[PDB]
Amino acid sequence: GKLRVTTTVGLGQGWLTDKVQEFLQLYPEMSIQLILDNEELDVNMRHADCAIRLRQPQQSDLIQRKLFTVHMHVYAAPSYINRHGEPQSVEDLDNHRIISFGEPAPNYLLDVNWLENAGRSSDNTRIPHLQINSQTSIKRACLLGIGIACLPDYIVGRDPGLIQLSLAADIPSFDTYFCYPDEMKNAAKLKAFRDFIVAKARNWNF
Amino acid sequence: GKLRVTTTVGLGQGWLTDKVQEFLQLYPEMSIQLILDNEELDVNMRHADCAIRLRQPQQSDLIQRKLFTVHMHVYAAPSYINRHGEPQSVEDLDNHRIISFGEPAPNYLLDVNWLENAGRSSDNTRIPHLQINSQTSIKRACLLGIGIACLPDYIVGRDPGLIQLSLAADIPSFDTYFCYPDEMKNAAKLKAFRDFIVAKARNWNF
Repeated sequence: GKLRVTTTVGLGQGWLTDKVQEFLQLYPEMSIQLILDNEELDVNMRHADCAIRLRQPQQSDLIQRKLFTVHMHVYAAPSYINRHGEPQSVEDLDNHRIISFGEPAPNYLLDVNWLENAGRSSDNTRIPHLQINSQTSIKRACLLGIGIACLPDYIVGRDPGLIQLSLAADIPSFDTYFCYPDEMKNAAKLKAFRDFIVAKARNWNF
Repeated sequence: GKLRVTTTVGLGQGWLTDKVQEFLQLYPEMSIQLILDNEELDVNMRHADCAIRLRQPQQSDLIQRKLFTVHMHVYAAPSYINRHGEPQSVEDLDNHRIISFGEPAPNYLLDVNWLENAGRSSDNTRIPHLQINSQTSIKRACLLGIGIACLPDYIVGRDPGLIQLSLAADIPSFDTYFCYPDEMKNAAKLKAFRDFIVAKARNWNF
């Protein structure tokens, strides 16, 4: 039968789709609905059967497990570096083209505009060359050599084709969580998907 | 300066990001914000400066130009066909794994669940093996050989790596439109982007 899984658009497009292929090869009598939303769909309102969240769920009636820690890094394409050079510091970004998410951003999507704010006051941010409210499109724009991007590891992947820039600055990491309502704890379809996702998350050494 | 452009998530990710790279190479003193939303953001409320719509705008105060006609086709990966065979008809889909968008779908996103409904009554739809409310993730799932997908040409592209399936059924085509408020008609930044997008749309023979 059908399991409904909700997560953010970025995590759904960048990581979860490929994991669902691996899952459906193991459980061919299951079907999955991925509901990708940057608004946190209420799992208890039965919009989904489970969720992957980019922050710790605060609802006391959700069973939760930590999955993996996400790191944010700064990237550029070879085709950008070959034309514009490599920035050595956060201050060198003032001479570079930056790509960011823009506003509005979801309140739990941390540091998606980090390149605009890094080393600057909130009233004197960097002017981005491109903004796109889609992490996969920011990766695409970065690969096309439009500019420098700040991206999570689950978007970039193990073989990015991107140079990681060492700007002598740390971007905060955050934890991902699998969560589901107590009503679903005994459903075989949810146990199968939970235990698969927890196993895949532990093996996700980026 | 900054131009804000809104469109659907699918068109933004599948086509417009690559066109914005070409645009920003021509107009390096401009910046772009892409605002990707499947809800039709109101351009007259100044949420954006212009839009690309998948239906004809009904607002009488919007200047509009038809861009291109979009065709929907059915696709499978070589890795799917090599394992499951090729369906020869719409009825053969009953023995196949289908990938669809799911519900809720936006009211202007026509036929994103066509594979569920094709040759069936509304009360006896096909059970999809996978649903994802993201056209780019449906393409990815199709390329991974999860199942058969119905996709627009602007998602698939000229070199899809996908087999187009001839199911002896026509899926309705729809037109795309560029639109902007009359207030913006004289802005140099909007003229540049409009005339570029209109030229790119005419050259988009899929």
